[PDB]
Amino acid sequence: RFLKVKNWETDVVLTDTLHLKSTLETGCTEHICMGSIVLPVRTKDQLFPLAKEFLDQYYSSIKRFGSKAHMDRLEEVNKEIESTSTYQLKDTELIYGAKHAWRNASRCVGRIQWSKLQVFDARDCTTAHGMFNYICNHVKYATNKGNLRSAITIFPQRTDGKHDFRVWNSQLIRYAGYKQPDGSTLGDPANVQFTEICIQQGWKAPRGRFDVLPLLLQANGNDPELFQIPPELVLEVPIRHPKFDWFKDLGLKWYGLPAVSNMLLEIGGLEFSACPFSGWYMGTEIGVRNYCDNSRYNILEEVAKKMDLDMRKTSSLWKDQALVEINIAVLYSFQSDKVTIVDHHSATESFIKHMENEYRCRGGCPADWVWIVPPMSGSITPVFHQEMLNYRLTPSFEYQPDPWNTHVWKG
Amino acid sequence: RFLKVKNWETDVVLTDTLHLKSTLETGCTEHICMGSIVLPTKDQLFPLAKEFLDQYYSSIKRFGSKAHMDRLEEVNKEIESTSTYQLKDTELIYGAKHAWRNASRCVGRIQWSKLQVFDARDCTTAHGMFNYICNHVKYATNKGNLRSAITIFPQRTDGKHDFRVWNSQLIRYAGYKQPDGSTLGDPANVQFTEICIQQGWKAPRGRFDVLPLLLQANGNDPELFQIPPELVLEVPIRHPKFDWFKDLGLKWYGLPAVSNMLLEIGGLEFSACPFSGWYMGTEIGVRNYCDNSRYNILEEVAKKMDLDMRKTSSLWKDQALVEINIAVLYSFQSDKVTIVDHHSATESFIKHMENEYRCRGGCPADWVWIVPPMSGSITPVFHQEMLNYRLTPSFEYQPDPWNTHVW
Ligand code: HEM
Ligand code: HEM
Ligand SMILES: N=C(NCCC[C@H](N)C(=O)N[C@@H](CCN)C(N)=O)N[N+](=O)[O-]
Ligand SMILES: N=C(NCCC[C@H](N)C(=O)N[C@@H](CCN)C(N)=O)N[N+](=O)[O-]
Ligand SMILES: C[C@H](O)[C@H](O)[C@H]1CNc2nc(N)[nH]c(=O)c2N1
Ligand SMILES: C[C@H](O)[C@H](O)[C@H]1CNc2nc(N)[nH]c(=O)c2N1
Ligand SMILES: OC[C@@H](O)[C@@H](O)[C@H](O)[C@H](O)CO
Ligand SMILES: OC[C@@H](O)[C@@H](O)[C@H](O)[C@H](O)CO
Ligand SMILES: [Zn+2]
Repeated sequence: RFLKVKNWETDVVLTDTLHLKSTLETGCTEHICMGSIVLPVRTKDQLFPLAKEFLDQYYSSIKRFGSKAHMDRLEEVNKEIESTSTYQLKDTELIYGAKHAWRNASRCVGRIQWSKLQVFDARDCTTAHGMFNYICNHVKYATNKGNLRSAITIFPQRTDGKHDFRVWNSQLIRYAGYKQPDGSTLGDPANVQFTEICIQQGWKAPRGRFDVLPLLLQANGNDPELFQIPPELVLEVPIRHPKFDWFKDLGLKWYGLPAVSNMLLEIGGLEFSACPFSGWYMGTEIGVRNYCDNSRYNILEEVAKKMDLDMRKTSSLWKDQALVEINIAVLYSFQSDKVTIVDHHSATESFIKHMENEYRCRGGCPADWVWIVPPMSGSITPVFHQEMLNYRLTPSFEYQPDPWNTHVWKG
Repeated sequence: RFLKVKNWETDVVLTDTLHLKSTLETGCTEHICMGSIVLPTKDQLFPLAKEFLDQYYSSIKRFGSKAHMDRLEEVNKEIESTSTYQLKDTELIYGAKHAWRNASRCVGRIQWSKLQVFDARDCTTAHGMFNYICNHVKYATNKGNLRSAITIFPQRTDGKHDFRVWNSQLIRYAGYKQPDGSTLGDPANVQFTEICIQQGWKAPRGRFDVLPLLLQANGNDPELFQIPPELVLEVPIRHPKFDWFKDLGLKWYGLPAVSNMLLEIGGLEFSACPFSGWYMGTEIGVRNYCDNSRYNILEEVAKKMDLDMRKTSSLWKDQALVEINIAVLYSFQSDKVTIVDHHSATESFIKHMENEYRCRGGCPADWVWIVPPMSGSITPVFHQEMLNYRLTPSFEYQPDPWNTHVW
């Protein structure tokens, strides 16, 4: 089959054939679309075909499909599965697998960078202290004093499901959130529950508005352990505005390294439950969502007051005006401190070029419009005008339940 | 079976059962989502009519009544005999209001029950169509205090006698390709404009020429008519702080009136059913004025504001965008012409959604279209999960007539 997508601004039409390789379900049906829904131990039986599909993809990528090396590897893996019920990936396969999970992430607008991922193999890790050391090294490497480099650290794969490795933090670096008895929230509201867990586990909370959370690490299914990331490895940027000198006095700042640490990486049927990865920020993530969501730092009112905007009626678009200035401040601050960041115009323009290239060399590029289009100025970015097809390819990054809802405590 | 939608800002979860009544397809499958794609017999008729009538009689608390059963048999007899049937005025009004109620891409549905329905099923000629349209425009415009309305022309018979309004909206500006290779006017209307000239219209070749109506009756060739100039309310655009804005010489019409969709009620198809409400600010300021394929005025405005257009990161496009939109809202409000900003419109849709889940068990909604084209996440709909599905009565897309008409 062939499916076409059209760009309504340029009339350019692209043809997709890659969707035929899609196996996983989307959540939609011929009668209902769930395109805006955020969240719509295997057996030997189901494992070898997953392994085979992957190795076939890998060997084709290196132009050795059907070779003796390819056939020997399939045989080697088949024998390993029947013998041990699982199998180990070669270093080359792990790297190829991690890169493709990113290439296949339909919600990621930064995929033009997919082939440049630095992969850290942490499959020899056995304890939480070992995980801490690997993570510190990841943060230092990725941060690179402001010249950010994309990277992923991969811990041991799932075995029987009772020995999982997990990073309990949602991101390696985040700010604590504290619920006050008067019902107000200090810090980042998004992390109140995790913050409470850390405190219960023994963390001594400084109780400020921007406290870097400690790492809570679980190795081999054991109870998680607390570790503080060396302060000198956590790069932060004070936010100020190029024309408004009062902006700095809002006391805002943000960390430079965005590092998702709670997703699961699937490669050839194998499940990597601890696979923290990082790239660099697109400005709106901080300026629009982290600072302006009503449920996050919610700074729109304070900023609009300072700009002395007419806040008597929404039709003056005071919220829209303040939003633009806040985002100008974020980009200006990061750039001033020489910390990598990309604005939404540059990022979306690059994604469109990446998408077109993928359709041509790969036959498609699964993309989730709802997530790709920036949270501000949507229609003045090219992606708003681009029809997209969303489907799931493996290797892939998947959501998994927070560990505190499933962990069997040992005491 | 029972689906749930969550609002990530408030945590409120709603349960949807209404989708179970969905009949038409979405274009998606379990393997691929096409959520961002813009355009994804007597034996057939009676089933559709029954489905509709059952919902109508249920709405009037007379389901399973004798009147319900009588009407059901009356229509059945009529279909078998005439291969079609005629809706009672009450059914037509209910159907039209529900087609709006079911429009998943419309953010202004909290207004659905207040639609004024003009029954033009007795219309027979193109001149008759012109008169009905002039009356709709005058009524809906109401000197600036707009009122929602729909005018319904004769239903499809055999497909060779279809009534059609060739225009995409009752009121739009012409588009002309110039020697410069550039485009004068609205680029979106270049093809239709040429069809009008090809038909006789004397184009004024200006930037904002109100197009004439091309009306088709009983399947005959379409005819041109000029909407009385005095019935077309326009608003000159100026900014409340930038005196130079008025120098851009921009203006827009006050009445948005989609005229090319097909209204389906109880299996019957009404190919000419122009309807109108009022504008959401972003429609004009973001899309019409800033789309690169439309008036594309961002650069001009940025220049007048003296913004640094060297680097995209200065967010000059974003700053100019907000100003253009502040000007549109200010101009309409200053002239007492109805208009709603995206914050107010989206807040009302969320309230409408809650009402609908509580009293109907759901509300089909297309997130891709409901979320405004600017400041997405500072509006509540961005944080609202939605389920998109098709219910009838409905408003459907249909091929432009010039690509199907046999002259
Ligand atoms: C190099 C710079 C990168 C940029 C500019 C970028 C940008 C983005 C942005 C803007 C989002 C949306 C975030 C949100 O709204 O929560 C995102 C999502 C995502 N990115 Fe990227 N990304 C980059 C690197 C990476 C890397 C290194 C990986 C993996 C190896 C990756 C995997 C993903 C995934 C899986 C999602 C969706 C997560 C979810 O569903 O919550 N990205 N990216
Ligand atoms: C009363 C005020 C109304 C408001 C504020 C409103 C607003 C909107 C907006 C902003 C859109 C998107 C337009 C676009 O991006 O092209 C829209 C779409 C739509 N509206 Fe409403 N609307 C109103 C009344 C109506 C009425 C009276 C009807 C029908 C009787 C209606 C039927 C629809 C339909 C079918 C669509 C989607 C059209 C498409 O798919 O292209 N609307 N509306
Ligand atoms: N730019 C990035 N942004 C990551 C954004 C993560 C986002 N702040 C977040 O909280 N994501 C949720 C997922 C929400 N669906 C999580 N990680 O638990 N990633 N990067 O590698 O460069
Ligand atoms: N506010 C309204 N806006 C509708 C605007 C229609 C839009 N400008 C338009 O051109 N739609 C195309 C379809 C868009 N894919 C058409 N009807 O030919 N509607 N109203 O009744 O109040
Ligand atoms: C309900 C809706 O799906 C939700 O708010 C989505 C919309 N688009 C998004 N897009 C990005 N990049 N990130 C998000 O968290 C979201 N949230
Ligand atoms: C390609 C994409 O579907 C297209 O640009 C859509 C997105 N959302 C939209 N939303 C509204 N209200 N109106 C539109 O014309 C569009 N265009
Ligand atoms: O406070 C805990 C939250 O950070 C956590 O529940 C996240 O919402 C979850 O990881 C999904 O992002
Ligand atoms: O110039 C003709 C166009 O306006 C017309 O073909 C529209 O694109 C069509 O009605 C869909 O909006
Ligand atoms: Zn879908």
